[PDB]
Amino acid sequence: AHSQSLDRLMNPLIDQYLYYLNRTQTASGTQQSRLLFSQAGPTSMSLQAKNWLPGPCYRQQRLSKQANDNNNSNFPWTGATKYHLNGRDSLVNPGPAMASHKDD
Amino acid sequence: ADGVGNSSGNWHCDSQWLGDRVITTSTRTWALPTYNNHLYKQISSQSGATNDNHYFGYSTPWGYFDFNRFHCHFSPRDWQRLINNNWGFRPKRLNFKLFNIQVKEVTQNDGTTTIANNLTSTVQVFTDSEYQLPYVLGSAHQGCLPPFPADVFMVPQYGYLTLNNGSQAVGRSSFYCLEYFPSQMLRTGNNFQFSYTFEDVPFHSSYAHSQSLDRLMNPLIDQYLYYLNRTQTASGTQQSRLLFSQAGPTSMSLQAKNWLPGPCYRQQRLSKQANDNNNSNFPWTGATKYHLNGRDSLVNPGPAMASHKDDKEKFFPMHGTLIFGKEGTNANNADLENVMITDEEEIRTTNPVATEQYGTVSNNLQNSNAGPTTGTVNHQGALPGMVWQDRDVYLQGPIWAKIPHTDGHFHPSPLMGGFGLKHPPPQIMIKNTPVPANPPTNFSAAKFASFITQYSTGQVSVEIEWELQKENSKRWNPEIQYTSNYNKSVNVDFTVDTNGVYSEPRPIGTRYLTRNL
Amino acid sequence: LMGGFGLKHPPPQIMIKNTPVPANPPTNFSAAKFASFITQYSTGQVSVEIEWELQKENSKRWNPEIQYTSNYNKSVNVDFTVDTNGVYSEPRPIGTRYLTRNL
Ligand SMILES: Nc1ncnc2c1ncn2[C@H]1C[C@H](O)[C@@H](COP(=O)(O)O)O1
Ligand SMILES: Nc1ncnc2c1ncn2[C@H]1C[C@H](O)[C@@H](COP(=O)(O)O)O1
Repeated sequence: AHSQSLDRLMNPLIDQYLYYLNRTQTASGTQQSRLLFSQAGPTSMSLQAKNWLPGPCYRQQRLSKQANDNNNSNFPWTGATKYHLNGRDSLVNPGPAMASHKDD
Repeated sequence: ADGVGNSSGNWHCDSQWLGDRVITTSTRTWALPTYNNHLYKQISSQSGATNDNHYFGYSTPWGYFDFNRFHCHFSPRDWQRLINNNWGFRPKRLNFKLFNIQVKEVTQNDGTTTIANNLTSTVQVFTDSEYQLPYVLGSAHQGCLPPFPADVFMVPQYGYLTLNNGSQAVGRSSFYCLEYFPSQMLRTGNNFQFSYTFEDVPFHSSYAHSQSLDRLMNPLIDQYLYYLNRTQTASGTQQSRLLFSQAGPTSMSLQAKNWLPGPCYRQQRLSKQANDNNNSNFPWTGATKYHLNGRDSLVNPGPAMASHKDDKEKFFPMHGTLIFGKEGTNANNADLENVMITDEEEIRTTNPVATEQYGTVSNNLQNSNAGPTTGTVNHQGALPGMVWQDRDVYLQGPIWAKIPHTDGHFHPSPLMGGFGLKHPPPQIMIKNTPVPANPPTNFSAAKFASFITQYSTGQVSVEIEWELQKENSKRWNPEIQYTSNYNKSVNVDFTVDTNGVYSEPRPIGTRYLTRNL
Repeated sequence: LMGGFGLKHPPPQIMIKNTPVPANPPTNFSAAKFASFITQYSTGQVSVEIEWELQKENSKRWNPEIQYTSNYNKSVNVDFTVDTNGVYSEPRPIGTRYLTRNL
């Protein structure tokens, strides 16, 4: 298993030399359209430039193990994710590799 | 094996052109402080940060050397030679040296500082050959060798991130003690060296295409393949009928074609002219972003896509290009005039426009009763028969990145630019060996917090051998070249000013020479 | 036109400078360039050895030629010599043309 997230490969100490667009609007005074740029750094990591993208996704429905949390209706077939091949629907099972759940 | 009074190396900055290859050398002076009092410290995002910005990691006393920017290795003139005369270039092998090390001890008495040579003090250097440490190089951080040889730079501190949950740390979080790697210890008179050889990697494209992807046809000749010209009768009472025709010079858009444009993931469009853009704040809200483990992250700059369509120079995609600051620019809220926004325009011929949809698809099944409706595709993954160009490399910009070790990678070319490498040039780590201050005269098992304040300086050389791909073109008319403006000016471009400050006025891409598809 | 030997490949230029030595860097990384240097200078020794080729006088001239001579008369200072305060001085410019040849 990996010891790093894909978006965290950065050096947390050092600030980038590449600018990003911080503000599309003036900060103070009468609100006005203006373009403002900044170097992304330790404080905001989500904004930095990155070399890589996550793997491809084909989305799944989410179920809850705790009883009574899931919706009340029968949808294994109807609400599922499925591929349509030669006029026949078929479930995508288990499907492309995708993490089962997010943090916590 | 030299001693105090013998220089351990010489200054080599030159570049030499063999015409098959170019060998570019850069020698610079550096200064390494003592980071965070010789201590490994964990670092984590402050609580109250947004979910997306949390991190957990470790900051180390070690520094490191990064030459990963191009202008480290190329002068603006050497860059001009390359991009003008060549269709492609790739790195072959590099050679690295540290020499003329000096370790200075610093005392402070009242308001006066005193710096003196510590002749017996040591500096530690190891290269990570086996890629066992986190690799922070390809993230386009500051701290690379300066553009201009006469500058002295400060060695950046090494720290790394690992898994987190919120701001806390899951049990898989790795801690790496760099003091656990065999490292060479140097005094004044000792020098460090290693060699490296790049793995086979595709040449970068130094060319722009002379043809659009959809124009590869012979304009004179008519096809033998029919297409559907009319779904309805031309004259008289309108009636459903199917009519076919051979596509030809008059209508090119209708012809059969063998290839499709590269994959698109769409960008928002911004206008450089003030007051043309919407009035609201949407860098974060209206952006294009990927959602990974419950955290949103911008797609920046993103898949290579043309910046703008024909005759629309003013607009640029939001978060879709590399942006460089002009000299003296603030790191916070710089005006549009201060930044330098790069342009991908050369890739129009294949890649889609970053701000435009990929195309259109039909979302229903027609019949006599239900008219055909069609959906708009704003994102498209790879389809058989796609062709695309990679993003261009600039004079200042990433040379390489490390392809993450994973089960699968698709077209592993860094999205900022450059050469994707599975075994990138190793990380060179450096720190000042701790020197204690006077211990107590009675044994205490507590750890020393008392150290002699000191730093070290020295010289660093990087010699990379670049392989070139010559222009074979038969093009009759003159190609575009990168030229300096002839008109007079107060300052000369790519030159120091009156105050001694080196500045780069514009980003320079590598794509000038033209090839056919 | 000032004088001497026109050369297409004249003796090369010898350049010298003191390698910069930084002063104590900050303890937190900053990408700004160092303005803080240790003030220092260097001294040393320099030798220049040139080998000059000569062309001898072949003349048949009977009578004595002009030569460059020092004045015999007494003086407070001697020409081309330090003074009481240690200052070297050259009293007059000396051209090279004394010996005579025919056209
Ligand atoms: N930047 C980069 N690094 C590594 N591998 C890459 C890169 N870009 C593409 N590829 C892969 C996918 C290409 O079809 C193939 C060309 O390898 P060739 O050498 O041309 O035979 O290599
Ligand atoms: N100062 C100086 N440098 C170089 N060339 C000169 C100079 N003066 C004259 N010339 C040229 C023109 C002369 O006719 C010729 C004599 O070269 P000779 O060697 O005598 O055959 O060389």
